[PDB]
Amino acid sequence: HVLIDLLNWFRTTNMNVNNCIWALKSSLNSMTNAK
Amino acid sequence: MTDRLTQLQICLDQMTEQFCATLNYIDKNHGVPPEEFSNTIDELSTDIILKT
Amino acid sequence: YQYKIQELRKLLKSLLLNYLELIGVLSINPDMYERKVENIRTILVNIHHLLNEYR
Amino acid sequence: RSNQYQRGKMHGLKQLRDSLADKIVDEFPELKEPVEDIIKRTS
Repeated sequence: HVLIDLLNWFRTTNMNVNNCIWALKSSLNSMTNAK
Repeated sequence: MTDRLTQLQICLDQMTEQFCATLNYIDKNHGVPPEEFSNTIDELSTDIILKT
Repeated sequence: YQYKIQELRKLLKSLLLNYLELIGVLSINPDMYERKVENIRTILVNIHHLLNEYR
Repeated sequence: RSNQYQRGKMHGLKQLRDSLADKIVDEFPELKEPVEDIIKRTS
């Protein structure tokens, strides 16, 4: 579980970062209209 | 001649585009060598200051 | 009109300051970054209002 | 690889905001005081 817990936590961080990047891209795409 | 209000709109649009490009570069480049990244960001920040 | 000019200048300075603080938020704790993003937009939106009276 | 990417991007962002704070202090001394508070708001 030790390796499993570290593994799952690092995975969660990874796709949280990926989701943040995608949200940034979506926000810029949406807000380009208001530019 | 170009009216200065149209120039102001062009300037603000260019400023918005420059911020979008700078943040896109930051998002897609964070992680490129640190020295080249820092130099490019210094150039971008100088561009921000000049546009201001 | 000088009041509007100085309001616009201070709003631009505050917009730059808030952009710096928001990118710092993205740097350290991006999970709540949007909490400031729309805020900055409001100032930008206010700028548009500041254009409306100048028309 | 993901952890190394995270650490590298954290270092990059740290240097980004350090340089931006330094230059904002330089060309805009009147906004120097909030900028440090911004660091206090972030760090």
